[PDB]
Amino acid sequence: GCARSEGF
Amino acid sequence: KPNYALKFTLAGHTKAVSSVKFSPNGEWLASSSADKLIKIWGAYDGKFEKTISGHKLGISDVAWSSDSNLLVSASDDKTLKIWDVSSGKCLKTLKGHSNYVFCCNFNPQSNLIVSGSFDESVRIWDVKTGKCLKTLPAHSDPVSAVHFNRDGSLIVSSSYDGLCRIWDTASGQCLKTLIDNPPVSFVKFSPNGKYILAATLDNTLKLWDYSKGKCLKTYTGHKNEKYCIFANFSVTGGKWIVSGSEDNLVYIWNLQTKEIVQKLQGHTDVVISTACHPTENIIASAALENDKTIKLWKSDC
Repeated sequence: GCARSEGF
Repeated sequence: KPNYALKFTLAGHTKAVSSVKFSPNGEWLASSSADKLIKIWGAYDGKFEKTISGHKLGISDVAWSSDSNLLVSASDDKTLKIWDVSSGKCLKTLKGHSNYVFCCNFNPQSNLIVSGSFDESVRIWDVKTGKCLKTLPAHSDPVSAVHFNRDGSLIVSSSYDGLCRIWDTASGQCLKTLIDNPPVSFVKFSPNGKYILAATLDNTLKLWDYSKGKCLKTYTGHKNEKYCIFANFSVTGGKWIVSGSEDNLVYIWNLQTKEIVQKLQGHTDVVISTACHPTENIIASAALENDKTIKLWKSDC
């Protein structure tokens, strides 16, 4: 995972 | 109206793609992924060229130097990395962010790198030495995008705190704050540097005049409520606004009239990233974990 693919 | 048609689908990332960028010489597409990898593909034939590795965690953003010879990547391992594209070797590891690095960009000279992080700061780095030159307490929430203007004298940043901010690069001082507070998920300068395109998480893109601080245009019809989705000015043919969308579509608007002129279908998950080729009417799009692929589209105008 990566912060962009996680979202919110 | 444009007529973008699918030409290539680029597979190989094993997790969600996070960002795609064309090299300034128009020859390459670079993609970063949650799979901790950067992949380099041919822009015109979609041919896989190489994989670049070394980050311990996923990568949220990637950017090219002006001469197309270097990449900078932003990663969850809290570092940025400067890579020689030709050799694929990591030239520098830029340490100092205390949380995930979300966004990165070279300045036009490409002696500087700007980064934004979940630690709510913006950092300015010397490319040659890897040292942090400045840390700007830019925001009160994670920084979603950072971008240099056409001469590199200005940096524009956006954040979940709802603010767009324009910083004087040389001094690090804030020159302007756009507040007119929905979370801002993406921001970038227009090619001439006079305008700023900002995405907010209320399914809205807005075109602002920087020097006047006025919203000139509003573009709607797409779904953008959760993810930081790239948007672009398309200038090679007609003047379009291009963006990914959470309904798995690529949206293309007429910039002046704000009307949707095309919707590209084919992705099976959120189109997190779109990029416009520097000279050809070519769009690259990239999607999240359920899709994992990049798509190249070509238009006659």
